[PDB]
Amino acid sequence: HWGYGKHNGPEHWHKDFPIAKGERQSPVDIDTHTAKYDPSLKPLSVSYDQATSLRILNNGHAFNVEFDDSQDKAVLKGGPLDGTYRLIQFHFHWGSLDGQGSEHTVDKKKYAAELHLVHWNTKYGDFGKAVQQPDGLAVLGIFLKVGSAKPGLQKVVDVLDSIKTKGKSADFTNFDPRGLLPESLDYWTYPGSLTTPPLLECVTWIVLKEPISVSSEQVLKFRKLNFNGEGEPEELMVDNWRPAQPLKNRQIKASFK
Repeated sequence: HWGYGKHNGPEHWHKDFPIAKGERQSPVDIDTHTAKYDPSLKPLSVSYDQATSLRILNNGHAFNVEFDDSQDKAVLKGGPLDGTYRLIQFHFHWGSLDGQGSEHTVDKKKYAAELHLVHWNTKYGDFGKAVQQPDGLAVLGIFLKVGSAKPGLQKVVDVLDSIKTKGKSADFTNFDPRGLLPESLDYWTYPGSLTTPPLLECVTWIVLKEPISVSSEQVLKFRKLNFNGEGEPEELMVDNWRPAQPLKNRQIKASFK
């Protein structure tokens, strides 16, 4: 099955998921000189005060922080979006070294990691229905650079030792995702896809301009996770990013001048 190695990584995914070669794949390189300012775009509304995290999971690719999405508790609206999108999970992509790890790039610059906050359009009732629609998901993408520690990340880092290997989960209640956001909500937006199989072309991407800072020690803990299951040969969970895909017939729009 799919992964990030030489024999199962991104260049192979098209054989089981032919949309990998589709017209609206993600991630992409954001060329800052050609993204146009769109004064028609709104400020993004991120309303995470009532978010209810439940659990953290090592799914063998990354780890997922899961939320209760059975009510409008943690929602994204505004920006480029019509209607209301409910938070279901967040996860990260990261590198073996600080010079790689992000999925999106900015003028070909790779960040050390990228955080994806995944939200589904409430008009489709559930996540599984949403991913079948071109406007089903909104993903907030946030770059990570290595510098100062991010205090709001430490609770996640703390728990990783308990979910080392594929299939392990742990209770992860009362975690506040607001502590993962940068100061500014300036963004770029474009239509794309999930960045892991099944690569469905159901996402409005909202990529924040301002990265967050995390410490080297925080990142290093991500790189101690394992892609393998318990008692199998150790293969460090690093370099779990898909490279940039062709932009094709798309425009990237900027919320800011």
